[PDB]
Amino acid sequence: SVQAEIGILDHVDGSSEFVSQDTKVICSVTGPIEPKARQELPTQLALEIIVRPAKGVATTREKVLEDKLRAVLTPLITRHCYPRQLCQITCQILESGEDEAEFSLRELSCCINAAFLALVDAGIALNSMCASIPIAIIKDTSDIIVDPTAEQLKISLSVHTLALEFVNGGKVVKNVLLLDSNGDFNEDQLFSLLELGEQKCQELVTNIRRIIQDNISPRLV
Amino acid sequence: MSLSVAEKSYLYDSLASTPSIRPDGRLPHQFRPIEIFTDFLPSSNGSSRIIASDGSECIVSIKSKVVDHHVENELLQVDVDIAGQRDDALVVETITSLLNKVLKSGSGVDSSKLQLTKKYSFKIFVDVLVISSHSHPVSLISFAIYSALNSTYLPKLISVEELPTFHDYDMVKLDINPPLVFILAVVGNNMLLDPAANESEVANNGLIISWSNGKITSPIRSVALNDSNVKSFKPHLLKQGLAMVEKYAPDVVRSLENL
Amino acid sequence: MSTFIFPGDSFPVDPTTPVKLGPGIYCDPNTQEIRPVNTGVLHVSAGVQTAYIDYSSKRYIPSVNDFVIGVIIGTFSDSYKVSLQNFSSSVSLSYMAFPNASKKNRPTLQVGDLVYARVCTAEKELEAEIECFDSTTGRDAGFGILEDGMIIDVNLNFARQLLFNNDFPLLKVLAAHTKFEVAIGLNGKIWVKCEELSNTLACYRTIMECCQKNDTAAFKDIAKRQFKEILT
Amino acid sequence: QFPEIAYPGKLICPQYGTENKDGEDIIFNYVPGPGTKLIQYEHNGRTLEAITATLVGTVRCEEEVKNILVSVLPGTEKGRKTNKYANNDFANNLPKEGDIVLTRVTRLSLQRANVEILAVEDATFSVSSDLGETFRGIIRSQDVRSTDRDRVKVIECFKPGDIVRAQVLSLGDGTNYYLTTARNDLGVVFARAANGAGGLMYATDWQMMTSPVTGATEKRKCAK
Amino acid sequence: YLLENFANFKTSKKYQLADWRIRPLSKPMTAYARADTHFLLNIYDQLRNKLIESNKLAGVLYESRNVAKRRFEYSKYRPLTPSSEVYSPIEKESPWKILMYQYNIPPEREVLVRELYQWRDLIARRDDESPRFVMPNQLLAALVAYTPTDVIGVVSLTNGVTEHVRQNAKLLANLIRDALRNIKNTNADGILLETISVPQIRDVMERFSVLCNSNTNSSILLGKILPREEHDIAYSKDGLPNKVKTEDIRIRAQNFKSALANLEDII
Amino acid sequence: GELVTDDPIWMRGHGTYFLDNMTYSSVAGTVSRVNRLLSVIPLKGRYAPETGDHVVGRIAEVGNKRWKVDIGGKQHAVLMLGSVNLPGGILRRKSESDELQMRSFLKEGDLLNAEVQSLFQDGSASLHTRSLKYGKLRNGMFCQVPSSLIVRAKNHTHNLPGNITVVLGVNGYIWLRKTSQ
Amino acid sequence: IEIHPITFPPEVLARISPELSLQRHLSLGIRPCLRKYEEFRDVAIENNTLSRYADAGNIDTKNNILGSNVLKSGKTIVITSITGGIIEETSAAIKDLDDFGEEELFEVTKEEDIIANYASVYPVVEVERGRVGACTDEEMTISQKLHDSILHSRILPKKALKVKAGVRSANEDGTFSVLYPKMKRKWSYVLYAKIVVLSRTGPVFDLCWNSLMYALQSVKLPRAFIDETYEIICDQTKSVPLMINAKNIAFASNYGIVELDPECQVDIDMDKLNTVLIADLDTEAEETSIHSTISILAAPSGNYKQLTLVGGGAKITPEMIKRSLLLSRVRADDLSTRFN
Amino acid sequence: RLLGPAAAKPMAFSNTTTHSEQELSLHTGFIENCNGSALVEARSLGHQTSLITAVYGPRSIRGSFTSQGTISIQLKNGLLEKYNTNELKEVSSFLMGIFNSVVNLSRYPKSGIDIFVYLTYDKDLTNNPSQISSLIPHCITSITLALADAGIELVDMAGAGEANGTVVSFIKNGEEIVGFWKDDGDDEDLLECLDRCKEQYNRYRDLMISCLMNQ
RNA sequence: UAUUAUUUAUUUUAAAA
Repeated sequence: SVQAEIGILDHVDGSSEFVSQDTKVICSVTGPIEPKARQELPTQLALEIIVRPAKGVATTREKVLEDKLRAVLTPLITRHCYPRQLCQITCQILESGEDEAEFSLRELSCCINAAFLALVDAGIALNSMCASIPIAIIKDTSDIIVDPTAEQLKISLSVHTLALEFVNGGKVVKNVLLLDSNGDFNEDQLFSLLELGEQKCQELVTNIRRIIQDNISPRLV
Repeated sequence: MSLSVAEKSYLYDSLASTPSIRPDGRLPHQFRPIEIFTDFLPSSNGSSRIIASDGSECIVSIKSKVVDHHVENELLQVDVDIAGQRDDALVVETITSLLNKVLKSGSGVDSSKLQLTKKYSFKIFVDVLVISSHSHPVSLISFAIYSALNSTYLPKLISVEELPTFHDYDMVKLDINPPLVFILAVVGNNMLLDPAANESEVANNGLIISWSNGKITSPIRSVALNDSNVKSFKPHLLKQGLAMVEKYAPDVVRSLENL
Repeated sequence: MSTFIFPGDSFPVDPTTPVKLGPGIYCDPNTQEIRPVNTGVLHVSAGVQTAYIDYSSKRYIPSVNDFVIGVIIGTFSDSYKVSLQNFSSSVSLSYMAFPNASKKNRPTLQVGDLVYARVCTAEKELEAEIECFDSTTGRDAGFGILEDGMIIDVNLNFARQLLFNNDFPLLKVLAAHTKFEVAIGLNGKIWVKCEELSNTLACYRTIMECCQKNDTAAFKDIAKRQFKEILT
Repeated sequence: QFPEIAYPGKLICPQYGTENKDGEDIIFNYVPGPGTKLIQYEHNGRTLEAITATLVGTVRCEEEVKNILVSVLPGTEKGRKTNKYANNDFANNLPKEGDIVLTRVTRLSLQRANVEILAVEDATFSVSSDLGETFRGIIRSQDVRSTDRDRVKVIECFKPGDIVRAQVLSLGDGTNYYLTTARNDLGVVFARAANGAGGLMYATDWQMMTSPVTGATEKRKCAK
Repeated sequence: YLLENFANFKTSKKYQLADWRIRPLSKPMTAYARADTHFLLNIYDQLRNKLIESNKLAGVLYESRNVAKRRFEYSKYRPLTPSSEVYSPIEKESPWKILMYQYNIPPEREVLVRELYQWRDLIARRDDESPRFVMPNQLLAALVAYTPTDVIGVVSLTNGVTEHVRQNAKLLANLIRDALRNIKNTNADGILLETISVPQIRDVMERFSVLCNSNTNSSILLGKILPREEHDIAYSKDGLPNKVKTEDIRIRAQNFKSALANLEDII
Repeated sequence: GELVTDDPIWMRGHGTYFLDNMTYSSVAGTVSRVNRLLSVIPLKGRYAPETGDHVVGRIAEVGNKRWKVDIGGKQHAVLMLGSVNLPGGILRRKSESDELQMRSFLKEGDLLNAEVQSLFQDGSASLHTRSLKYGKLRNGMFCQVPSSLIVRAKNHTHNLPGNITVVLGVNGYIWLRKTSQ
Repeated sequence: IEIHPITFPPEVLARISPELSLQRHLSLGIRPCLRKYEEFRDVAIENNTLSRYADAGNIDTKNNILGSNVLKSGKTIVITSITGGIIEETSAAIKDLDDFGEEELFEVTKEEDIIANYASVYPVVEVERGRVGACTDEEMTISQKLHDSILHSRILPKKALKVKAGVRSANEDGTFSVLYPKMKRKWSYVLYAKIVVLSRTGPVFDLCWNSLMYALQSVKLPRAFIDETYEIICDQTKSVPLMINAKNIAFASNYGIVELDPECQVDIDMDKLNTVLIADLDTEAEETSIHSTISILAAPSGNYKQLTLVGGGAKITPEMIKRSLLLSRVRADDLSTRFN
Repeated sequence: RLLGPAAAKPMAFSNTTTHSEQELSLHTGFIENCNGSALVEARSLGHQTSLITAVYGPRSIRGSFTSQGTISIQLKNGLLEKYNTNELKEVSSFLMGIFNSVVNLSRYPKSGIDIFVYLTYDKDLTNNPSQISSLIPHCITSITLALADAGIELVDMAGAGEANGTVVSFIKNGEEIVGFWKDDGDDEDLLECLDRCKEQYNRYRDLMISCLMNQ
């Protein structure tokens, strides 16, 4: 079970807050707004992805976290219907929920889920839906576990971040947005967790669809 | 100010003539009037302020530190700070790298005159503050570090190896031969000494020459004075400029060591 | 027929019947399929059958034939520079877009002035243009400078419900307490003004509180409690 | 008699040269060209106005007591056919007045269309990433068409990302060039539907462009 | 601006270019005329107090005296130097020069716009009319661009001619025809060869010939790793690499360029 | 900060500000009284341009339909395009913009002389070169003196012995050149 | 109806539209790099070329590099050297308290931390692209990826970077003599790497990793000793090679998934889905157009260390995932044995 | 990560633990990013030098109205024998004063030329203990090669040589000097310095044309 | 061509009829 809220921040177009285990990420989206000269795109929408750590300043660790979060949201946004415009997606990691010096998958997974919900609250044209879960395998008993705790990461052989794309009521997996894997694994373990992850993300969007509908429906008429 | 291309060609033809028609009309070996103040920073071991004719001003401060020369390489460090420029600017790092070569410990400055025990010696910190500058100030700064090093007082040493101790009131005078740097501007076939602002803008090339112990010493450079009219020079001009400073440098040292 | 929809879902309209594209649905220039891109309630009207999605949004996108409240941020030789919303792209307001305009006469509008205009050009690849008199119908009543008063920030759905739907009881519950004059802009701006400032202040606090409380039946108790508080 | 290959610094010939041919003495007038410069040299105390090559390639002479256009083209004759100097040729060959270029619309204003020059004539052309070498021009609304120049709509003639074949007019304001498309062979030569989000459209009428697969039509200022 | 703000007088401002010669004035024009000075005294009281608080009263009174000191003078007797204290209906030595740039007129037709601008001015003085009444600049540009030869061409122009042009069609046609026939009426190397001549070229060439009589390691550390050319490989089914030859990619290059430009018909 | 007078019947000038029906000074200088104009003349001050000044200025930049000339005041003076003697009389358009065509004969850094035609509200000077007397300076050398040390006279430029001509600009800019025709 | 297009030479084609020039080449089964679908680039390396221990006989005195590698794949050039330092570690263990109660409480409450027993290198990437300024986003992302992959792949265990501390003596007129083996003070080796990428034509992370894996297999740890205020000193010539387990070493290779369009070489062929797979991406045309790539770190024995799967462009099917993994093995098996 | 642990110290090697001809190799044209490339290598006595030079130009500067071009030379450390950043920029300003007198600047209006020199390897094999003077002649020859490969007009070739810290760059077969650099050294000596550098200049002046005319 | 102009505007005299 995961917790999520929508429309929490005032001075932005769309905000969200995603919680999983102990990882908490607050994300905000503002767009379309006037882009900078070094940002504008002649035909499509420009994105400004910013993730900030819970402790210390933004290091190069969050730079690759931006680049991965960017690769997920870019195909998820209908950029072409916002020419010469800007969208500011800012993720604030409140609690890491994991050892920052060793792992960064539980924060990447939450930033994806927080950014998607914030993009829904903002009103940006999205081509589809998205879900992200962290996956790990334990050393002694090579068992695949979904959404592992912080202690299970320190006893894992490999860690995985699976980001999927859902269409048509959240049942058809259109594509695999991101599958980031690090550790020790072979071809048999990949498709074993990939098949296991496709049904855990499938119930995440089913729960995410319920979360955003419980909030947007009272707003509209 | 800047110069128009009309008056640029007017100065080039008048300076490159066999009778060098200087703007102010001085001789190719005459300098401009200079004002030099000394001994005004009590917190520093030595200090000096120099004011050029074109409003250029430079302030030098000299601090000291007891350091072990067996582990401290350079005993003389120069830290330049030009007003209105960043500390990582090219115009600052070049002069900083050049002034640490004219004042290198063991080269232009003999490390023996600032030594203490067999283990310890003094490290001189020469800090430069250029308030105003119109041309290349490497020659104006060299005059300021000259008058400051010739008025610097370091604490007197009181003397099994133990840490050194110094007297409470009495201090010794720093007697070091401070090198001097001159700027030469070649305009066609004429060699000019101490070029002005507008003079250094039409010059074909420039020359930097050091002077210590009553003779020409390292380092010497041939950096340009303006990227517009950069012209290669005949080696006889290099010899003429290198020999012209030998003829008038003692006149400077005599007029500069009076304090 | 109204149902909640999500991006990427199947569009519940057969491709046989021609359907008009509205705000919310998107026609892929490649696959030519009609798919949603926003999240909200889907609306389909049973001559012409149009379809659109009502999604929650606060960042205004310029669209033609829209009444907006803009702020003048720049005076120039032949046009003003107007901002419809902070951080957004500015729009153009020509000097000839006024009643009784003249090339030899500059309008008496300065920066910081609120104008009630109509969007007459909303090209995606160009700067949007506004005008203080309808170039199609010749209207001019209600357009122009909004002197004094107070402007309020609301979401786009609250502003559209207040201008179009006559059943929205906010205007009615406000008239029961004080006489005022209101100007509603589709860019999320609401300009109110009363005789006394105390009445305008209570109108500001009510519209602010009614925008966040989506319970339409609570608007009567909001204005009742708000106007009763300023009397202290 | 000059060596074919030349290096920057090789003395070619002075500005004056004579020879006796058929009992009629002629004097050659050698003027500097693209790849040379008059350099004074001293060997006995007297100067001379000699021509010195300053490029890496072959020397070529042309004509306009006649004058001789002494120039040095960069590269070898075998390298020019392979076109191994495509990046160097783009920067060294600046777009002069009256040239034809292939640009890309990047910004649409109500009265102009900012473009980015990508090629230029040398049909052969010349085109160069992190190279940092690119030119840009402006196609004003008055230079879009010849029929009814004033009072046009550039939104119906160009779109951001379209490739435009336009002839230059003159250096606009130093920052930008001034181009024109008031010809039947000048205009959009390669565009895509919905600002590149659709299919490859093809020109049909003088102001109509359509894609075969999608079948969607969009108005442009085509060239055919 | 002073009425709508300091006087709170909202007014439509269109009775400026109207014909004020008509009598009696209409009720809107009488109300507009009185409004230009009715509130100007109250505005004067407000602006004066603000100039005292801002210490700008001295500059306004100084500029006001310079406005009252303006002197009207005929254009023929105007000063040659531009001054802000003297006024003339024409303040330029050649007023037709700014018309040739405004309407893009070739400089060869300046003799035409000169004789037409001067003729238009003398006609305006005779009938006490404005130069634009007898011939606007829009029609003046058409006469110099189209150059109507026959008398019919002077009358039939796209914009339409004025009555002065209609009556003087024969005179104007005789002027453009005469000015155009006056346009058709209007429409080295031995300097340096004598200084050096020919026999003295053998000296500068002999100077050349004997002035310029004064004119391989494979690698050390990185010379045999960096200048290496491209080598492309392909893994077979057994996992072994197979280097393709530089002639195989040559076949691919000439096969693409030849098959690229070979498209001249699409169904 | 100090009080100069408490008489409300005065016209405040430079170095002077009004406050509470009383008059105070904003600079440090001598009090001046001319008719009813009360002002304070500060010690050090830049050149204050006025209408009709034979000045010498240097071109800073070529702007939109004007030039920025360095006169030596608080701001750059503006030299409009329709205020100089153009080469071919008018612009030869269309081809290039107005700004690019100006750099062909009047680039940045060029030195010239002109007359202050009028003043802007902020005090900026508006120059003009509408006579043969004003033009582009050459055949000489430039020097600069303080503007206050320029004695007023009928003639701005004078002929000097030795075939030399001086151009005493009232703004402090002087141009010493050989006497021309 | 029927309208013929506009002809363009291949030079201006790649400039006006990289996506068009990409599809046109793929119609002939080729790429703009003049290579087929699954054709890679040959590599040439030179190990210990810049190292202090290049010549076993003439070991350099004033050198610092513990091991280097100069790689070149296609036209990109990668230069990777490995310097090093040493750090003194303090014993902050509860064992030194000599208390059974506190030690038992530590053993019960201590949680397992598998990756805590491994260290990593601190790389510095410098991709020369003719620009000035601070570190590019590319240089920073590559440095972080090399650090995170070296640490997770377990290349450098912490016990493999320990310092067998020595004590050099001052025997009579033998000037000095060093002896080697529990000692009090402890030390650990710290490895620094600097990478300089020249003539970049595409994604160079795979080239930086493969160049670092070669340089790591050629570094020697200089033996350290203390005199008899006494800092540690490394030996002038004697050294021990870094014991890197060849089981965990892996190599990099990037693959892309491109969907073919019918508009680039009549209505039945329009609905003909055929997504192709490209190996070792290069050139600006393939880097920008292809939005669905696969980068894999494959170790011998069919073991994979790292893999990123971005599906932005065409849909990635499990068939192409199996194909990329198998195609990753045939290159890791080559790069690991093509020189040694 | 980067930089690493702050408590770590760099390795220290002790000197008491165990104990005519100047080779040259030239190449050009091998960097696809830039226009002109160069690679010079020299190994004499116990000092080996190998550096790489790239030329990115001419680049049209937006909004610029300069009459002639602007040259930008930047030295950058490599992997061995790291010099201080102040002295590197000092040699850069000295080099820019040289090529501004050689490169045809009037042939590039409103544009600039950026030079990048990478001191990738400066080996030194002295037995037992300014060192930058031995690299200035090798850097001048590398830039002239990459400038010639980039199709940039250079008025005559430019080379230099070292004579005990004295670096002199000649032009026109040694007829005129374009640069002068001298660190440390002795006194009175000058005629032999200009002679030893001039013969070393002619050795580099023709060897650069060798690799430039082949390939 | 300042009653001229700058378009995401560097104009800093738009006032009179």
